[PDB]
Amino acid sequence: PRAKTGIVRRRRHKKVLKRAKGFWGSRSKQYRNAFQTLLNAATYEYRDRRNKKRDFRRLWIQRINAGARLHGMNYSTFINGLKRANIDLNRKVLADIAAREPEAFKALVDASRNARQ
Amino acid sequence: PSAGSHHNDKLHFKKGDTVIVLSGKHKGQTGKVLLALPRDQKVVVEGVNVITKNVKPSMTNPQGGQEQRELALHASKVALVDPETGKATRVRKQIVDGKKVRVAVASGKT
Amino acid sequence: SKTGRKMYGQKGTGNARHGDRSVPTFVGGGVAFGPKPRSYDYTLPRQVRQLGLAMAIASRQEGGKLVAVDGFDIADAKTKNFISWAKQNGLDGTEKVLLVTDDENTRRAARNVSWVSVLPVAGVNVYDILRHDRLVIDAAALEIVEE
RNA sequence: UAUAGGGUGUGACGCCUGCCCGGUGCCGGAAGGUCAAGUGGAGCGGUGCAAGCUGCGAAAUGAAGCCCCGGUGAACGGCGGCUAAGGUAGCGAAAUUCCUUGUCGGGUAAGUUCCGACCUGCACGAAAGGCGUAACGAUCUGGGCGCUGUCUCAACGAGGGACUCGGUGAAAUUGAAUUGGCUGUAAAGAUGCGGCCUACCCGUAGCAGGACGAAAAGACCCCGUGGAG
RNA sequence: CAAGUGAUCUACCGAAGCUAUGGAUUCAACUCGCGAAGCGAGUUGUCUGGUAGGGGAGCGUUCAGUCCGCGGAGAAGCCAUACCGGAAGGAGUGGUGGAGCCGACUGAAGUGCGGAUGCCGGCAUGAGUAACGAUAAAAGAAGUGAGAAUCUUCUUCGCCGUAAGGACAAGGGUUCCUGGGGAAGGGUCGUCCGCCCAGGGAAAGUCGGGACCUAAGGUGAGGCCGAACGGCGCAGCCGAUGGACAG
RNA sequence: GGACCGAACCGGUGCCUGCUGAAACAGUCUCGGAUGAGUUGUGUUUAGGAGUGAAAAGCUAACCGAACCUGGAGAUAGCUAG
RNA sequence: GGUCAAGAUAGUAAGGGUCCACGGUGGAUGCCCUGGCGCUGGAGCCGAUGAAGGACGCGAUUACCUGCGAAAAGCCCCGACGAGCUGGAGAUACGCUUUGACUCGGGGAUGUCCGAAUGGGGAAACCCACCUCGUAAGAGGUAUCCGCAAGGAUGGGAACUCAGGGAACUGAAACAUCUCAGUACCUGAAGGAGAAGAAAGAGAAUUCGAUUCCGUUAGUAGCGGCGAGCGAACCCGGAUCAGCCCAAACCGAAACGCUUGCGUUUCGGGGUUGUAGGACCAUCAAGCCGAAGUGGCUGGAAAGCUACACCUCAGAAGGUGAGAGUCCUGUAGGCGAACGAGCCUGAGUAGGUCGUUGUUCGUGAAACGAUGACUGAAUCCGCGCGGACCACCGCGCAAGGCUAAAUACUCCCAGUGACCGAUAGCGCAUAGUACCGUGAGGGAAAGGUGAAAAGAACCCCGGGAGGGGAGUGAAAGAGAACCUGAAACCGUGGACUUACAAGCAGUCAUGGCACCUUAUGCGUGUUAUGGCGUGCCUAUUGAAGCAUGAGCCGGCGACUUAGACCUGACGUGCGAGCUUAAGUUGAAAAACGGAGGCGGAGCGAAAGCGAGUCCGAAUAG
Ligand SMILES: CC[C@H]1OC(=O)/C=C/[C@H](C)[C@@H](O[C@@H]2O[C@H](C)C[C@H](N(C)C)[C@H]2O)[C@@H](C)C[C@@H](C)C(=O)/C=C/[C@H]2O[C@@H]2[C@]1(O)CO[C@@H]1O[C@H](C)[C@@H](O)[C@@H](OC)[C@H]1OC
Ligand SMILES: [Mg+2]
Ligand SMILES: [Mg+2]
Ligand SMILES: [Mg+2]
Ligand SMILES: [Mg+2]
Ligand SMILES: [Mg+2]
Ligand SMILES: [Mg+2]
Ligand SMILES: [Mg+2]
Ligand SMILES: [Mg+2]
Ligand SMILES: [Mg+2]
Ligand SMILES: [Mg+2]
Ligand SMILES: [Mg+2]
Ligand SMILES: [Mg+2]
Ligand SMILES: [Mg+2]
Ligand SMILES: [Mg+2]
Ligand SMILES: [Mg+2]
Ligand SMILES: [Mg+2]
Ligand SMILES: [Mg+2]
Ligand SMILES: [Mg+2]
Ligand SMILES: [Mg+2]
Ligand SMILES: [Mg+2]
Ligand SMILES: [Mg+2]
Ligand SMILES: [Mg+2]
Ligand SMILES: [Mg+2]
Ligand SMILES: [Mg+2]
Ligand SMILES: [Mg+2]
Ligand SMILES: [Mg+2]
Ligand SMILES: [Mg+2]
Ligand SMILES: [Mg+2]
Ligand SMILES: [Mg+2]
Ligand SMILES: [Mg+2]
Ligand SMILES: [Mg+2]
Ligand SMILES: [Mg+2]
Ligand SMILES: [Mg+2]
Ligand SMILES: [Mg+2]
Ligand SMILES: [Mg+2]
Ligand SMILES: [Mg+2]
Ligand SMILES: [Mg+2]
Ligand SMILES: [Mg+2]
Ligand SMILES: [Mg+2]
Ligand SMILES: [Mg+2]
Ligand SMILES: [Mg+2]
Ligand SMILES: [Mg+2]
Ligand SMILES: [Mg+2]
Ligand SMILES: [Mg+2]
Ligand SMILES: [Mg+2]
Ligand SMILES: [Mg+2]
Ligand SMILES: [Mg+2]
Ligand SMILES: [Mg+2]
Ligand SMILES: [Mg+2]
Ligand SMILES: [Mg+2]
Ligand SMILES: [Mg+2]
Ligand SMILES: [Mg+2]
Ligand SMILES: [Mg+2]
Ligand SMILES: [Mg+2]
Ligand SMILES: [Mg+2]
Ligand SMILES: [Mg+2]
Ligand SMILES: [Mg+2]
Ligand SMILES: [Mg+2]
Ligand SMILES: [Mg+2]
Ligand SMILES: [Mg+2]
Ligand SMILES: [Mg+2]
Ligand SMILES: [Mg+2]
Ligand SMILES: [Mg+2]
Ligand SMILES: [Mg+2]
Ligand SMILES: [Mg+2]
Ligand SMILES: [Mg+2]
Ligand SMILES: [Mg+2]
Ligand SMILES: [Mg+2]
Ligand SMILES: [Mg+2]
Ligand SMILES: [Mg+2]
Ligand SMILES: [Mg+2]
Ligand SMILES: [Mg+2]
Ligand SMILES: [Mg+2]
Ligand SMILES: [Mg+2]
Ligand SMILES: [Mg+2]
Ligand SMILES: [Mg+2]
Ligand SMILES: [Mg+2]
Ligand SMILES: [Mg+2]
Ligand SMILES: [Mg+2]
Ligand SMILES: [Mg+2]
Ligand SMILES: [Mg+2]
Ligand SMILES: [Mg+2]
Ligand SMILES: [Mg+2]
Ligand SMILES: [Mg+2]
Ligand SMILES: [Mg+2]
Ligand SMILES: [Mg+2]
Ligand SMILES: [Mg+2]
Ligand SMILES: [Mg+2]
Ligand SMILES: [Mg+2]
Ligand SMILES: [Mg+2]
Ligand SMILES: [Mg+2]
Ligand SMILES: [Mg+2]
Ligand SMILES: [Mg+2]
Ligand SMILES: [Mg+2]
Ligand SMILES: [Mg+2]
Ligand SMILES: [Mg+2]
Ligand SMILES: [Mg+2]
Ligand SMILES: [Mg+2]
Ligand SMILES: [Mg+2]
Ligand SMILES: [Mg+2]
Ligand SMILES: [Mg+2]
Ligand SMILES: [Mg+2]
Ligand SMILES: [Mg+2]
Ligand SMILES: [Mg+2]
Ligand SMILES: [Mg+2]
Ligand SMILES: [Mg+2]
Ligand SMILES: [Mg+2]
Ligand SMILES: [Mg+2]
Ligand SMILES: [Mg+2]
Ligand SMILES: [Mg+2]
Ligand SMILES: [Mg+2]
Ligand SMILES: [Mg+2]
Ligand SMILES: [Mg+2]
Ligand SMILES: [Mg+2]
Ligand SMILES: [Mg+2]
Ligand SMILES: [Mg+2]
Ligand SMILES: [Mg+2]
Ligand SMILES: [Mg+2]
Ligand SMILES: [Mg+2]
Ligand SMILES: [Mg+2]
Ligand SMILES: [Mg+2]
Ligand SMILES: [Mg+2]
Ligand SMILES: [Mg+2]
Ligand SMILES: [Mg+2]
Ligand SMILES: [Mg+2]
Ligand SMILES: [Mg+2]
Repeated sequence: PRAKTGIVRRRRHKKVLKRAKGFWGSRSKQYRNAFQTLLNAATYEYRDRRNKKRDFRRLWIQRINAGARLHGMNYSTFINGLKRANIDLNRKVLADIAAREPEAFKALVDASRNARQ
Repeated sequence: PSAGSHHNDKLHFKKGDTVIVLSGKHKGQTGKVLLALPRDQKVVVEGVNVITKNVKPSMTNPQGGQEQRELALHASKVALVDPETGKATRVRKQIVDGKKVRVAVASGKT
Repeated sequence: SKTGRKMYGQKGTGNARHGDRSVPTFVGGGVAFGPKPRSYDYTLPRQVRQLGLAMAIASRQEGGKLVAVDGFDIADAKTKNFISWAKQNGLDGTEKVLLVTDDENTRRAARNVSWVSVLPVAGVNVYDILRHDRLVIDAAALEIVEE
């Protein structure tokens, strides 16, 4: 019995083409170039899934020592002094948000400045 | 090209006979067999009708008309009748026309 | 494939390389590894044959096998009386059933109607009984013991 | 039908055509060496009680051919090194000369070319002919006169394209492209990585530096226990 | 005015290394359903980068047997889609479509494509670009027509004239004439044409050939050769490019 | 008269142009032969390791150190691709 | 509010981008069969009475196909069938037919010209004659080769058979022997088959008993640059099975042979061999018959659904508006033809020498057959053979012929298929056509209205083409560029967007805008800015590479099949035992079949011995 490709190739192909969506030019309408684009897209995906966590670490750090310098401290100094004070163990995420609620971050700064004199 | 009728080119009725459609529209309708076409399996009857607008060729008719004419069917008008409905039928015997067989169902002749 | 010689220039025409038009890469050419006529038949060991057929009969005795005792009464060869006989032996209209016998007439009610798949003696096979629900084995040689 | 026909090399005409038969070819010789089959059948062995049947086989004899002898050059050939012979005439830095742009002279303001001389001829030379030769030559080389857009050095003008509009409308090529410069780095020559500079979007006419531009699965080179003449 | 540099002290940043939380896989042990291992598991420890290569479990396509079923109140195929599974993949729903078809188990394969300067076919880019095929020019009037730079008519102009005129053989095959046509061929157009359609036209005692002749060559009863098939060969016969022959 | 100039005719000297050509060998200009070893028509004969060849390995139906077609044949491919 | 100043930001789109929507292109995919493919079986020659294959014609009208052949889509007789027919052809007109047309089965008759072609020639289908009969018109004859003569032969044929001739690539990892291989190919002869065949054999049992084919022996025995590799037979199991005729001794000639009752070729009788005999003397073709269903329902239409019911030796199958046992056509069964198929026993012989070759047989100790050159015997106490050769022992009777069936093949026909179904399947859903080549030769693609033409009268814009209505139809979301109708590729409209910008085109993050049918925390589409980021594959030490490959999409596209082969793993049946092959009988399915193969004993070079065996004089391995 013969068993020609029939329905199968078109269906895998459409699966890739639908992954394409807003890909510029042939990247979204010709199969081979869509497939190949998605190879490099795999690369980018997995590695960024890692990276985003370095990213938000960086951003919270920026904001935290921005607030720390608002009061005459700095990230090195404020983070250490908080660490010295019965280990606060707030995440760097959480210290930022208290850089959206200044009256508290202030007291955290005075507390870090304490366990440090 | 698809080949013609497979009914061994055998019509089951003469152009003389009365007959009734037993399928489609016109089922139950009856008439005389105005044209039998065995090899193509087609049956003219006064039952089915159709308005053929023959295209005007000015062939005595510059502007054309629409004729009313009957459009043929096939082995779907049922054979001859006798107890007022279609019937299976059987070969019979000799008559005063003793070179002939006739027909019957659960009954007489046709 | 019925096609020619050596189509064009081995080198320097600017095309692809090929040499004849009769090859699996060419539309119209031959097939690589196409099916050929062949055998499929083999000799299954004999002891497994008889063992299988016996397990077949057996699997039917575990629920619903039946043994036709040295003849059924079927008037002449008429099928209608087979249908009456089987209806009075509980063979409804339902179950597909297999039948084995030797008199010509009893089988000549062999009009499978979702009914009556038919074999003589020695026609029996694991497939035909396993294929059907009830087995109306012919009671006589149905248990004339071998040897 | 020998004043003919085949083969071969030379290549009108003129003066001519040298030395070397060792090697090879050819022609001739023939005392000797050698040499097949065959003729011959001494003798050796198997088997059989025997008759016999049988395997092997030596001297002598046995052609052409080759060894041997002589000749042979408009036969293949050779005519040299800080052998068989070693260039007779002629010519020589040459369609031959390496050193080389040899040295002298002629021609030119100036001549790696060309002409003439010389000879030191890397590695001329006499029918694979030597040296001359009037005439001939879409032959090659160097000069001179004449004339000129070949040139200093390009101008003006013509027509046919190129340009614009209407009609018909290809091609090679094309991984995809949102396709800059410098410097650096990278498989060692970066639009495409890094840093720095520059840069609004889109065309039309034009130029050819890049896109290791296009064309032919490099013809050179090596490889293949590949091919063919 | 170290952001240079030697020594020294710490605090912080910093990876897919370590860690927290969650979860899956590999192997090992401990527990169980069994009647047999081992299957399904549950718990702890543990493992889990990978090219050639070895091993394991699987996904999907056609065809076949069996079962279960669906289908004109609509099958397959096609199209959209934010759902589901660990993957291959699968389902829901809506749109098309118009007559065949899912699911399960087993069996058999022409069974899974981006590559091969692969193959067939379709469509793109170059681009409205290059070209429109001799630099022998063309102009106006009039006509026809749905429509004219291009067809017809008139009057001029230019070009060949040992031709770019004329008559033949070869070759072609109705291309000739008339009447129509206008899709396509015509490098643009087209009312026209060597294009399409139909009808007609082709006349020989004397021209050329044949019923006459022979050359090269071919062929050849008999005849001479030869593994076959076949090769030769006298007379004879064929053969114009020539001989003969009445406008 | 294998004499001269030179049309036809046979040819192909140098330059340009053409190079997805007007043309798979050409055009304009220029140039050789032009009573001869000349040019040309028809018929015909010689072919594949074979024919032909005033001799280039030229030509033998648009690419000849061995034509084309079919076949052995899916030759073989220690090689490259996939 | 107004001016001036400074600062910040919006919208515009020539065009582009992503998404959506609607079309166009194109013809994938699904469905389908008008066509293929294979296996099984059947059947198997045509022609000088003209083959195969063609040319030119035959029609009211004819270009192509079919059929026919100047008696031309046809003529006559017989059988069948019993209303149509007037070929494909889809076309109008002329008509034919119960006096039986048409179609089907069978015979006859006509059968131009070319082609073995054959009166002669010839560039195939054309050109020229002669002889006889005939009023002409017309008819018949005119080739060579065997025959006295009847009569026979020329040619053709897919594959198969025999025969004369006979390659190379290739393997041997080079190449001479060797192999490919007596393969390919050419040529000859023939038939439905052919070949071969009736022991001067096979072979080691004083066994068999023509030939052929299958299994097996067996990869054994052997052959071999003893390399690559090649490779039997006997026994045994099956299919099928027959053996028959001559020449010769001896009789009767008769003709021509000769010194006298004889001997060369003929004709009857006679006689046909090895455990020696003979002499002479005691059923299938055409075809017919064939059981059984009605109402309601969804539908455009019913065969579907449903309610009751029937047949069945008939539930195979096709057809019919969608799926019908009972509507049609139907081998389940039944019947059926005019008239049509089926003392002798083989001489230039055996034997030999030289050159060679077949067989497992390559010069090997090389027998034997077969021959090209030269030679050259015996005949029943006779002759050939048993693998140099000898003796003994054993098997055969050459030098003459014929011969069914078991065997092969598929142009042709029927049935079937875990074969194809429009790039597949034959090259062809039909064409060896179009097209390419002087030629030999090569050589395509191409399918689909609807159930039924009811094939769209009429109207509108247009010269037309094309379209919009109307009408048929379930449907025109089928309209003749007529099933579905993917993708590349081209367009229209809409959302969101882009004219300070550096880019493998993505990815993560966040804001803005837009929409809410697996869908309001949820996204989905788009977008701005930030971070990050060197296409794919191949080949490689090392690829973004300025290294290979590729324009794009669609479809075709590559690790298979085979063999009693080998060696492993897993699984199953038996288990100290396990299984069959060729074939026979039954097939809606299988059973039988011990020929043979594998365990079962090893050591050795081999004899051979044997839980032992080898070397070797007993001690060691
Ligand atoms: C220009 C004239 C022709 O080309 C050449 O001669 C040469 C072209 C290239 C330069 C050369 O490349 C070079 O190779 C070298 C080995 C290496 C080099 N690398 C370093 C890059 C490369 O540069 C070649 C091999 C390339 C290759 C594609 C090829 O084979 C091309 C063949 C022919 O098309 C060309 C012609 O144009 C056709 O002109 C014909 O002339 C006739 C006289 C006319 O009658 C007419 O014929 C009817 C006409 O047409 C056919
Ligand atoms: Mg981290
Ligand atoms: Mg094919
Ligand atoms: Mg010379
Ligand atoms: Mg001399
Ligand atoms: Mg000098
Ligand atoms: Mg020099
Ligand atoms: Mg001077
Ligand atoms: Mg000087
Ligand atoms: Mg010079
Ligand atoms: Mg000098
Ligand atoms: Mg010299
Ligand atoms: Mg000399
Ligand atoms: Mg000379
Ligand atoms: Mg000289
Ligand atoms: Mg000259
Ligand atoms: Mg010169
Ligand atoms: Mg000069
Ligand atoms: Mg100008
Ligand atoms: Mg840019
Ligand atoms: Mg560097
Ligand atoms: Mg650089
Ligand atoms: Mg980048
Ligand atoms: Mg850069
Ligand atoms: Mg700017
Ligand atoms: Mg340029
Ligand atoms: Mg290049
Ligand atoms: Mg290369
Ligand atoms: Mg070689
Ligand atoms: Mg970790
Ligand atoms: Mg954890
Ligand atoms: Mg765990
Ligand atoms: Mg790890
Ligand atoms: Mg791993
Ligand atoms: Mg539906
Ligand atoms: Mg299907
Ligand atoms: Mg899906
Ligand atoms: Mg339908
Ligand atoms: Mg495949
Ligand atoms: Mg591809
Ligand atoms: Mg790949
Ligand atoms: Mg290319
Ligand atoms: Mg293409
Ligand atoms: Mg031009
Ligand atoms: Mg007018
Ligand atoms: Mg005019
Ligand atoms: Mg003009
Ligand atoms: Mg004109
Ligand atoms: Mg006028
Ligand atoms: Mg003229
Ligand atoms: Mg003519
Ligand atoms: Mg005309
Ligand atoms: Mg027109
Ligand atoms: Mg027309
Ligand atoms: Mg036109
Ligand atoms: Mg136009
Ligand atoms: Mg006309
Ligand atoms: Mg004559
Ligand atoms: Mg003559
Ligand atoms: Mg001859
Ligand atoms: Mg002659
Ligand atoms: Mg003449
Ligand atoms: Mg005359
Ligand atoms: Mg005449
Ligand atoms: Mg007259
Ligand atoms: Mg002259
Ligand atoms: Mg010439
Ligand atoms: Mg010329
Ligand atoms: Mg001159
Ligand atoms: Mg001259
Ligand atoms: Mg030669
Ligand atoms: Mg040529
Ligand atoms: Mg040509
Ligand atoms: Mg060649
Ligand atoms: Mg090959
Ligand atoms: Mg081969
Ligand atoms: Mg080779
Ligand atoms: Mg302002
Ligand atoms: Mg616009
Ligand atoms: Mg079929
Ligand atoms: Mg005929
Ligand atoms: Mg007529
Ligand atoms: Mg015809
Ligand atoms: Mg007649
Ligand atoms: Mg009749
Ligand atoms: Mg009839
Ligand atoms: Mg018809
Ligand atoms: Mg004739
Ligand atoms: Mg005759
Ligand atoms: Mg003849
Ligand atoms: Mg080899
Ligand atoms: Mg033959
Ligand atoms: Mg024959
Ligand atoms: Mg036997
Ligand atoms: Mg019913
Ligand atoms: Mg002999
Ligand atoms: Mg011999
Ligand atoms: Mg040997
Ligand atoms: Mg002997
Ligand atoms: Mg012999
Ligand atoms: Mg012996
Ligand atoms: Mg004898
Ligand atoms: Mg299929
Ligand atoms: Mg096809
Ligand atoms: Mg197609
Ligand atoms: Mg042609
Ligand atoms: Mg032709
Ligand atoms: Mg139809
Ligand atoms: Mg109208
Ligand atoms: Mg219209
Ligand atoms: Mg429509
Ligand atoms: Mg449609
Ligand atoms: Mg179309
Ligand atoms: Mg249309
Ligand atoms: Mg139309
Ligand atoms: Mg349909
Ligand atoms: Mg369609
Ligand atoms: Mg708009
Ligand atoms: Mg848009
Ligand atoms: Mg901006
Ligand atoms: Mg971005
Ligand atoms: Mg490298
Ligand atoms: Mg790299
Ligand atoms: Mg690049
Ligand atoms: Mg590349
Ligand atoms: Mg490329
Ligand atoms: Mg075996």
